Amino acid sequence: KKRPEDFKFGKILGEGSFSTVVLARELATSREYAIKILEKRHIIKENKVPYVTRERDVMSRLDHPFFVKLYFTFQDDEKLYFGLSYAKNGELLKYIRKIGSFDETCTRFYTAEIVSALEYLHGKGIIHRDLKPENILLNEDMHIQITDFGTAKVLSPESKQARANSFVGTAQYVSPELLTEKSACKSSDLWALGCIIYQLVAGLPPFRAGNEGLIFAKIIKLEYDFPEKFFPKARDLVEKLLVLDATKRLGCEEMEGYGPLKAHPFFESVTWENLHQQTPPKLT
Ligand SMILES: Nc1ncnc2c1ncn2[C@@H]1O[C@H](CO)[C@@H](O)[C@H]1O
Ligand SMILES: [Cl-]
Repeated sequence: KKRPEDFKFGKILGEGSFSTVVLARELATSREYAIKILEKRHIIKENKVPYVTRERDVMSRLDHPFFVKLYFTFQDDEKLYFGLSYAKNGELLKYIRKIGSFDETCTRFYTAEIVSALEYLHGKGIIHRDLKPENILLNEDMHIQITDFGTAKVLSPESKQARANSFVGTAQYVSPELLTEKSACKSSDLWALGCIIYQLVAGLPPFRAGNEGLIFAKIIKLEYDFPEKFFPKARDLVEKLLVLDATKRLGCEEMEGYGPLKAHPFFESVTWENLHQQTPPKLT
C-alpha cells in the first residue's frame, strides 16, 4: 500500500472544484503518474463521496489503451490519492482552440479513436455521461486518454438496465433525453460524440450560448446549422448522431451497435485494428 512519502511531487497539472492533480514520480520505480488528490473533509462536507467512489469503481474496470488508467489508490488522515496515468499532452480542447479546425484526416483519426473507446465502454455497460474535449486527454504519442469517470454509470447487467437517472453532464454536450425525460442511456454518449465531431470541424460545438438555459432550449429543438464548408461525409455522420430520438442514433443498441457506425463512409479508410499503435496524423 503506497503512501505520500513514496512519491516526489512536481508541478500541478490541474485543479478541479474538489481536487488537485499533481505530477509525481514514484521513488522506488521512477515511474511518473498524475496523482489526483482530494481533501476528505471537503468531499464529505460537500456530499461528493458518491462521485469519488464512482470514479474508483468505474476506472478499476477499464483496461483499454484509450482511457486514463487508475493504477492505485491510497489515503492518509486528510487526503485521498488516485494514481493515474500521465497524459503528457493535456486536453484535446487545447488543440481545437489553437488550431481552430482539424483537417479531415485528423478529424477522422481522432473521431475513430473516440468511437473505439465508446465501443469498449458501452460493451462493458458503462455510460460516460460527460464526454467532451476537456475530458479527452492526449498521451505523449498523441493518442487519446479519456478521463473523468466520477459522473459515469455502470448499468446493472442483472436488471438489463438501459437508463440512468442521475442528472450529470455539461450543458453543451448534454443529451435531449436527459433534459426532457430525466434519464440518460448509452446513446447519450453518441449525442456527445456528434457534438464533438462537429466541434473538431467547425471550431465550436453546435449548441452554444452564454447561458445554460439557452443551450437547453436549442438542444431540445435540434436548433443548429452547419458552416458552409464542412466535410460532406462528416456532416452526414453528425446528422446521424444528433438525432432527438436516442434509439435512432447510429451506434446505439436499437440500431445494432458499433458495426454500422464503424461502417459509415466517413470511416472508409480507417483500419480499426491496432488503432492505438498507428502513428497519429500531425495536427496543423
Ligand atoms: N491523467 C492526467 N494526466 C494529465 N493531466 C491530467 C490528468 N488528469 C487530469 N489532468 C488535468 O487536470 C485537470 C483537472 O482534473 C484536467 O482538466 C486536466 O487538464
Ligand atoms: Cl477553449
